[PDB]
Amino acid sequence: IKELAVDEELEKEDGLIPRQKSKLCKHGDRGMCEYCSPLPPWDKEYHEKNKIKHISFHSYLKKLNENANKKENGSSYISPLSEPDFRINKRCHNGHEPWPRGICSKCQPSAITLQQQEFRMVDHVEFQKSEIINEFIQAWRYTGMQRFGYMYGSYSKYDNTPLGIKAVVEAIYEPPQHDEQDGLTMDVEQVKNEMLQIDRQAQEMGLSRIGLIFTDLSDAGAGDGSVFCKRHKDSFFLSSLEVIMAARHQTRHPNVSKYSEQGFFSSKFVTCVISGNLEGEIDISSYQVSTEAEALVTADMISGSTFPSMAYINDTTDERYVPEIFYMKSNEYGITVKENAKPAFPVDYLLVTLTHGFPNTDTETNSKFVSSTGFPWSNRQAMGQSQDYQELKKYLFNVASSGDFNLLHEKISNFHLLLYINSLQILSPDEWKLLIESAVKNEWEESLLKLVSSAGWQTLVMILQESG
Amino acid sequence: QIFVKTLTGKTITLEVESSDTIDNVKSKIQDKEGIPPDQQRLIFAGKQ
Ligand SMILES: [Zn+2]
Ligand SMILES: [Zn+2]
Repeated sequence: IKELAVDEELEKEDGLIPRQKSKLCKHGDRGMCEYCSPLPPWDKEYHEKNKIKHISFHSYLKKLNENANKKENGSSYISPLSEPDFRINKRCHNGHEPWPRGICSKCQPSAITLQQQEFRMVDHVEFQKSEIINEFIQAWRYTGMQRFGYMYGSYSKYDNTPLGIKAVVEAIYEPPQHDEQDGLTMDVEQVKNEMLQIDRQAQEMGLSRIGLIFTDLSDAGAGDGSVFCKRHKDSFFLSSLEVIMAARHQTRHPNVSKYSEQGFFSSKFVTCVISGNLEGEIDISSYQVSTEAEALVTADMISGSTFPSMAYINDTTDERYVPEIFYMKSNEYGITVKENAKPAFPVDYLLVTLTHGFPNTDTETNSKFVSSTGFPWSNRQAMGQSQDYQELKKYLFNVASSGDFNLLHEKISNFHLLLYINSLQILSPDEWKLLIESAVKNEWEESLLKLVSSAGWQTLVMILQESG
Repeated sequence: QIFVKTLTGKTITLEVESSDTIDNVKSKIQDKEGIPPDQQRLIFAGKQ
């Protein structure tokens, strides 16, 4: 099987950390005893020294390869990187062949200790431009209600975190949803039918749906104060209703891995939320879900509770056997061992954090999508920017009826403009594929003149001039 | 003109490895981790 091009590059590099000679070393200069030996990239002591709170899963893959492959014979190639299962094997390899009549300890799911995950799949989410997500908050500034979107992007290496993958996003697509002041809830059938055609155009453009965003602002008084502070240390970090939508999105998009026995493991999916800081701004934060316990129990046992920090655990009806969930908390006198014989266990424990950021404006490798970021988006029907062909006379117009190719190609690289053109499918699919590849790639000057000489682009500007 | 001989016996250990109270993890989430060089994080304003 074949993995991603980014995932195979992190596997080949060892990522060792070099050290220097010290006063504690008693050996010679041409050697190393223990104090200047090469440090492994999975040691968590070096991680918390530089305030890195997770061990960068590609290095966690290396720390399990040392346990799988040894100096001894072995002759196995097991590679035990699989999803730990809480479901019940029906055959059970014993005399209690039905679960209605019989269950023993080798098939019973053990009691969940609630230990936090030490490794994250995505180590650092990054963005492309501050003007891209400024249009997303501007949707709230016009209708006053919450929004929703899906993030399309790619992946590359990250040199800050040892053996880490960074998440790059390029554009944000919004599905048609019904907004509300308190929260939001849309139909999953019309979104999945709409997201199927966007994945078609994302393949030729080199994009993949790897993220989503949802807003939560609660403006205070619209004067000096920006927003309220809903999510803090004493309150919930992520609501339990949005854990369900984050869990189903990770199971729909698996990550291919040769080390896993099933063929897919350790999904690379980000969930970002606009919530605001403690003091005064609308700074965002992102956390992703845990694979070890939460990713498998969401198929059978997650039920909604009235508290945003916790989630209710329901009962067993003849196939849905669940084990007891335990966690430690302080009582009125001291700190005690596991107490939970009670439902509504918290879900903030099962989240691992990420580091969001925006790159510097002075230099970058590329940006690939900065045309205007002011074009009316596809499914923004709550706002007034959902126009017909009247917008195409205002937006591009083949500027001033005779456009220069340095000023014409800079507008054609928009994500939602190219996704609006092919829906009319005036051009051929072969000429459309070279149209979107010219706008997204470099050395575009020889191929842009091929587009203007084609009869399909001439019919597009002729059918636009007669219409309003 | 005689002797006294007696042996001994030991029990080594058991462990549980229980840690990570919930109040330490809630303080563990709300912090920062550092950002390379020019990876500003931004502010924003609106809703006049
Ligand atoms: Zn040494
Ligand atoms: Zn069994």
